[PDB]
Amino acid sequence: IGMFVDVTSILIVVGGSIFVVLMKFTMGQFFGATKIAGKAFMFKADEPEDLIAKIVEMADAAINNTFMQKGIDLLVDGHDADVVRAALKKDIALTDERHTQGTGVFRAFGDVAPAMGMIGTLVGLVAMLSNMDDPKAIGPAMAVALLTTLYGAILSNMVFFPIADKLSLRRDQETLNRRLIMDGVLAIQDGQNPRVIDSYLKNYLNEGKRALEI
Amino acid sequence: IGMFVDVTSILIVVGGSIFVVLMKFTMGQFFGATKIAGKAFMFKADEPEDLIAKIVEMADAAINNTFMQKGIDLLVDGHDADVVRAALKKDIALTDERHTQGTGVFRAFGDVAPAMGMIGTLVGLVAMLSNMDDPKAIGPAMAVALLTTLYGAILSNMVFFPIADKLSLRRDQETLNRRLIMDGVLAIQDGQNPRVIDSYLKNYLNEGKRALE
Amino acid sequence: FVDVTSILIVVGGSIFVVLMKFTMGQFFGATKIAGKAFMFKADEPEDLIAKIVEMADAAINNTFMQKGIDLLVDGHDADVVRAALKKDIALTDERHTQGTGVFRAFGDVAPAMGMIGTLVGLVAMLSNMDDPKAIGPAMAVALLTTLYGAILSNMVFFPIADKLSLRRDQETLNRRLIMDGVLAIQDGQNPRVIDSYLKNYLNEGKRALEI
Amino acid sequence: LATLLGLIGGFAFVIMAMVLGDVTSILIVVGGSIFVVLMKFTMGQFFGATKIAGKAFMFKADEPEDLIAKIVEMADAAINNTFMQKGIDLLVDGHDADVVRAALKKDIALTDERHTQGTGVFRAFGDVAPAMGMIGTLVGLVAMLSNMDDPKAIGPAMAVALLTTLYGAILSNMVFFPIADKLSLRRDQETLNRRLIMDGVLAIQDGQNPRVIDSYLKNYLNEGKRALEI
Amino acid sequence: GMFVDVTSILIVVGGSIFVVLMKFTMGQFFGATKIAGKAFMFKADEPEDLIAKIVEMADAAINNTFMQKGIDLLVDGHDADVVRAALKKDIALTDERHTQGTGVFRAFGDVAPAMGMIGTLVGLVAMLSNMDDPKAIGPAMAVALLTTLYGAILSNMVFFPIADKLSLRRDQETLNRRLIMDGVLAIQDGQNPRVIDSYLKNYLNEGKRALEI
Amino acid sequence: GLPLWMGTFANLMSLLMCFFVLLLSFSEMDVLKFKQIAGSMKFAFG
Amino acid sequence: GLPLWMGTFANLMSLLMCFFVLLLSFSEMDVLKFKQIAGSMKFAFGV
Ligand code: NA
Ligand code: NA
Repeated sequence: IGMFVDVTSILIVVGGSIFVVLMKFTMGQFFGATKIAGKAFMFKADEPEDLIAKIVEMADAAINNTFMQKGIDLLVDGHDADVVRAALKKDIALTDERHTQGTGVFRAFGDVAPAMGMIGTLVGLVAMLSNMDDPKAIGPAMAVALLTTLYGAILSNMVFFPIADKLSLRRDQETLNRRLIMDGVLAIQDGQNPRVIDSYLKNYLNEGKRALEI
Repeated sequence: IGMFVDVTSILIVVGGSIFVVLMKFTMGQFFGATKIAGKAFMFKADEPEDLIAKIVEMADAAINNTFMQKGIDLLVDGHDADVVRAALKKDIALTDERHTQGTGVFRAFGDVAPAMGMIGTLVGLVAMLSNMDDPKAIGPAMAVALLTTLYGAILSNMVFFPIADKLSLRRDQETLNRRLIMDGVLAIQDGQNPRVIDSYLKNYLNEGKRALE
Repeated sequence: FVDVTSILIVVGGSIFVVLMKFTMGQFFGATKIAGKAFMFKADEPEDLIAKIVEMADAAINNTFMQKGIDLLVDGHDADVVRAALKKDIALTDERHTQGTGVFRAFGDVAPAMGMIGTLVGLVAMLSNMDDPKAIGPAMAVALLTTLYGAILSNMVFFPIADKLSLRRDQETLNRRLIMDGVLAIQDGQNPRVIDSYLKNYLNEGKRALEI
Repeated sequence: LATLLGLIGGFAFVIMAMVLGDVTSILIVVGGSIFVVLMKFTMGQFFGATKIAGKAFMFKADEPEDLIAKIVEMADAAINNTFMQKGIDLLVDGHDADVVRAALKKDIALTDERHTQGTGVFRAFGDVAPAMGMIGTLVGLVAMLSNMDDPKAIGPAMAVALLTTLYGAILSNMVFFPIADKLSLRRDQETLNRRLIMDGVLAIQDGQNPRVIDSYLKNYLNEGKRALEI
Repeated sequence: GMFVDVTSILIVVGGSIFVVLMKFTMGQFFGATKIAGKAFMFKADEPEDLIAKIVEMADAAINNTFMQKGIDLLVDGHDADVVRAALKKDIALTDERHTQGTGVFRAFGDVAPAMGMIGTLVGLVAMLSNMDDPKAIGPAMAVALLTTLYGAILSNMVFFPIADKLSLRRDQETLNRRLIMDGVLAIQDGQNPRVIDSYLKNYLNEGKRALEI
Repeated sequence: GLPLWMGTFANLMSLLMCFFVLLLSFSEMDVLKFKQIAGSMKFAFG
Repeated sequence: GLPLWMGTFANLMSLLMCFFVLLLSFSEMDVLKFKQIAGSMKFAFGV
C-alpha cells in the first residue's frame, strides 16, 4: 500500500544500479543477459533421460531440440569428425560463456543495489534531520529512508541473486545436456549399436550437484 | 494477533530462506542434504579403533561396515589392485562430494536466514513508523520486526551453521575411516605382516582433531 | 545538500591516505589512463580483423599495429618481435592494473574518511550545544560527509576502476589479435584461414551476450 | 617504554574485566557458545585445548640461545628439555639416522597439530560469542517489551539486555581471540625450538663440525618474527 | 573533561596494545617501530643513482650499506656462490623485517575499531542505565563518541597508512637490492656497461613505476 | 564475509541511536500514550 | 570481509533506534533538562 511505495526511493535505487552496471556492461550485453534469464525462467531444460531415449530412437533409423537439429542437419551435409567436434565444442563454450556473463550481470546488479539503498537512506536521514525542530512527526520521515534500504535489500536478495543462481543452475544443466548430445551425435556418426553407447552415457550422470540425489 | 505475529515472522524468515535456496539447489538436492544431515545427527560414526581391530583380525585370518563389505567383495573376486583401488577411490570421492554439497546447502540456508531477517525487520519498522498515530498497529509491527530478527539470528547461528559444521565433521570422520579401509585392504591384498599394518594404522589415530591424549 | 567543507574533508583525507599508499606521479598516471579510457574509444576487433585481411591481401592507425609492421619491415625473426609484443602487452596490462588499484584504494578509503568527518562534526555540535531547535539540522551537515563518501565510493571511484578493468581487457584482446595477425603475416598464411581464426576471437569473455 | 605499554595493556584488560563483572548475562553467552562449539569439538578435545592454552600461558618456553648452547656443548663433549632428552636417549640407544628423523618429525607434527587444534577451538569460540550475545540481547528485549509497566524502567532494562551484547564483544576480542593468538605464537616458538633440537641431534649423530652447525643454527635463529629483534 | 578523554584513550589504545602484545612480542613491536621510523625519516635511494654508480664502478674496474657489503665481499671472496648467497640472504632478511613490521601495524589497525565498538557499547549501556542524571550521561556519550572516533582515526589514518608505507619501502628496498646484486654479478662477470644498462632499464619500470612512464 | 555497506549501515545506525537516546534524555514521555503503547505491545507479544 | 554477525548487529541497532524514535513520537521537550545536558556535555568534551 501507499506506505511501502515511494517514487524517489525506487528511482534512486534503480537509477544508481543501472548507472553503475552500465559502467561495466553495454546496453546490448544487458539486454542479452535479460533474454537469457527469461529463457532460463520460462523454459524447462530437456531431461537427460529423454535426450538419451531420443538419441537411441533416432540412431537406428539412420525432433525438438535445436542443438541436435543442427547436429543431424550438419551430419546430413556430410562433414568430418573434426568438423563436428570443433563446431559442437564451440557451441558448448559459447553457451557457457553467455550464461556466465549473464550471471555476472545479475550479480553486479545484486552487489550494487544495497549500496544504492544505503545512499538513499542517507539522503532520507539528511532530509529528515534538516527539518527537525522537534522529534514528533519524524516517523513518516524515517519511513522513506528505511524504504530505500528495504528496496535495496529486496532487490538484492529476492530478485537479482536468485536470477544469477538460476542462471548458474541452467548453465550446469545446459552443459550436461550439450555433452550428452555431442556424445550421442558422435556415436551416431560412427555407426555403433544403440546398446553399447548407453553403457557409458549414464555413467557420469551423477556428476556434481546431482551427487545428492542417489 | 499474538499468534498471527509469530506466524508472520516464521513465514517471512523460513519461506524466504526456502525460496532463495531452492533457486541455488534443486529440490532433490535439498532432500538429499536433509537425509545426510539426519543420518549424521542420529547415527554415530564407527570408531577407528574397532575398525583397526576388525581389519587386523581379517588380515590374521588371511564385517558390518558397508565399505569393508565392498572391499572384501572386490578382493575375493580376484581383481587387480589398480581396478579395486580406483573403484574404492571413486566411492570415497562420491562420499566427499555428497557431504560437501550437503554442507553447501546448509551454508546457503545459514547466510540467507539473516537477510530475510533484515527484510522482515525493515518491513516491520516501516509499518510501525508509518502508523505512529495508531497504537493498535505498532504493537504487531514492532513484534514482527523483533521476532523476525531473532528468528534469523537463531536459525543462522544455532541451527544451520552448526548443522553444516556437524556435516563437515562427519565428512572428515568418514574420509578418515574410508582411507583407513583403503590402506588395510591394500595391505591384506599384498599380505604384509599384521603387526606392521597394525602399527601403521594406529599411526592414523593422531590425525586432524583426534589430538586429545 | 551541498557543502564544500564536507567534500573537501572527504577528498583531502582520501588523497592523504592514497598518497601514503602510492606516489603523486603514479596518481597522475592513473588519472591520465582513466581519462584516455573515458574520452577515447578502443578500436573494434572487426575493423582490426579487416585491416589484417587487407594487409594480407596486399602482401595503419593503431600504434601497436604500426610497431608490428615496422618490426616486420626491417627483416626480423618471429621470436624477437614476439618477445617485444609480449613486453608491450605486459606493460599495458600492468599500467591498467595499477590504475585499477589506485581507484580501488580511493574507493575503499572514501567512506572511512566520511565517517571520521561526521564523527568530528557530531563532537563539535555536542561541545557547542546552544539551541534545541538547532540540534537536528546540525547533524544534517555532519551526515553530509558520510553521504559524500558513500557517493564517491560507489558512483565515481569504483565505477572508474571497473571501466579501467574493462578497457584493460579490451586492449589486451586487441593487442593479442594484432599479435596473431602479425604472426600470420610473417608466416605467409592464406587470408581466409587467418580471417576465420581471427573471427574465432569475436565471442570472447564478454561479447557472447550480444550474439 | 616497555613497562609503560605492559602497564597500559594490563590496565585495559583490568577495566574490561571489571566491566564484565552480570553473572547471568555472561552465562547465556558462554552457554550458547559452548552448545554451538560442542558440535565441532568433543568435550575431551575442548579440555585438551584448555590445557594447551593454560600450559602456553603459564609455562614459558625455552630460549633458543640456551638450546644452541646445550647442543654445541654436547657436540663438543663427544637435561630438563623433554624433546632433547628423548633425542639423546634415542641416539644413545643406537639407531639409524632415518629412524631418529622419522620420530622427531612425528613429534614435531604432533605438537603442530595439537596447537592448531587449540587455536581453532578458541577461534570458534571467538566467532560464536558475539552472535550469542546478540541473541541474548534480543531475548531480553522481547521480555522487556512484553512486560512494560513503568517508563522509568525502560532505560535500565534496555541497558541490561544490551549488556549481553557487550559481554560477547569483550569475550570475543579480549579473551578467546587473544588466547588463540598466543597459542599460534607458542606453536611457532615450539616448532622452531624442536627444529633446532632435531638439527643439532642429527649433527651430533653424524659427527659434524661444531662451527658449521653453529653457523646453521644462528641462521635458523635469524628468521621469522625474530627478524624484528635484530 | 579529562576523565572521559583518558577513559576513551585507555579503552581504545590499551585494548589494542594488549591484543597486539598477545600477537607479537614486545621486542618485535619495538623493531617494527624502528623500521617504520627509518621508513618515514629517510628517503629511498634513487634507482637511477644506483645504476649510475654501478656503471661508474664497472668502468673504473660508498654511501650505501649494501654496496659496502658487496665490495667488501668481492675484495676477499673470489668465488660467486658465497657473494650471491650472502646478498640473497640479506635481501630475504630485509623482506622479512619489512613484512613483519607491516604485520604489526596491520594488527594494530585491525584491533582498533573493535575497541571502538566496545567503547561505543559501554557508553551506550552507561547512558541508558543512568538516563536521568545529567552529570552521568554527558560522560557516557563522550566516551562512546570518542572511542568510536579514536578507533576510526587510529585505524584509517595512523596504522593502516604506516603499514602501506612500509610495503612501499619494502618494494623500493627490494628493487634497489636486486639492482645492486645484478650490478655486482655483472662486474664479477666483466659484462659490458651498455648491455647491463639496457638490462636494468626494464628493471626500472617494474610494477608501480609503470604508471610514471 | 559481508559487504562493507553493511558495516557503514551498522555504524550509522548505532551513532544515530546514541543521538536519539540523547534526545530522549531531556524529553518527558506522555503517560497515557506510554500506557497505550505498553498495552498494545503486551497484546501483540502474547 | 566483515564478521558474519554484523548483519544482526545492524538489525538490532535499527530495532533499538526505531523504538527510540517511537518513544520520541509522544515525548515533550524540557528546557531545564536540556540546559543541564548541554552543560554536562560542555564539561565532558573539555570546553
Ligand atoms: Na557514536
Ligand atoms: Na550525537
